Amino acid sequence: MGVTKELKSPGNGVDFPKKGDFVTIHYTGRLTDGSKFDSSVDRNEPFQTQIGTGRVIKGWDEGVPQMSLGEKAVLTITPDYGYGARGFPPVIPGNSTLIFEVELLGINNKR
Ligand SMILES: C=CC[C@@H]1/C=C(\C)C[C@H](C)C[C@H](OC)[C@H]2O[C@@](O)(C(=O)C(=O)N3CCCC[C@H]3C(=O)O[C@H](/C(C)=C/[C@@H]3CC[C@@H](O)[C@H](OC)C3)[C@H](C)[C@@H](O)C/C1=N/NC(C)=O)[C@H](C)C[C@@H]2OC
Repeated sequence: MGVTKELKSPGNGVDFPKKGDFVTIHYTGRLTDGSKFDSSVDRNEPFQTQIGTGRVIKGWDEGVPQMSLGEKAVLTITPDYGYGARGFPPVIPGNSTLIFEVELLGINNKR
């Protein structure tokens, strides 16, 4: 529904994030017009977040637990599961579909 996932490279197929876990992710975020609005890869800084607890947009909270540890995937996120009608000024317009390349590098202490 609000997020769908295309697998690019498989993870270990065994370890999946659960609600409340902390995950480490490398990502690149783009608009559908091609604009890159952010990239942890470009700043060489893996991004850590608790998953499933609303600290990140819903598309991440729902999509990331579907990935196995080590997986590279692309999340396509509808506005309802992203920043909605307001967007995120100044970088994400209202009603933006978001495209995230995501690599699941760690779950809690597992790498
Ligand atoms: C003072 C606070 C700053 C504080 C910033 C940091 C700790 C730095 C951290 C690395 C954020 C990134 O800095 C390079 C940027 O990430 C993006 O570039 C990105 O790629 C992007 O979309 N994301 C980053 C990677 C994961 C997916 C997604 C995300 O969910 O991000 C969290 C966020 C903005 C949550 C909103 C929470 C509000 C609520 O209304 C909304 O519901 C709809 C959701 C974000 C991790 C938040 O938890 C922490 C912060 N937030 N600023 C807030 C809350 O205003 C977005 C577009 C903008 C972010 O810089 C402003």
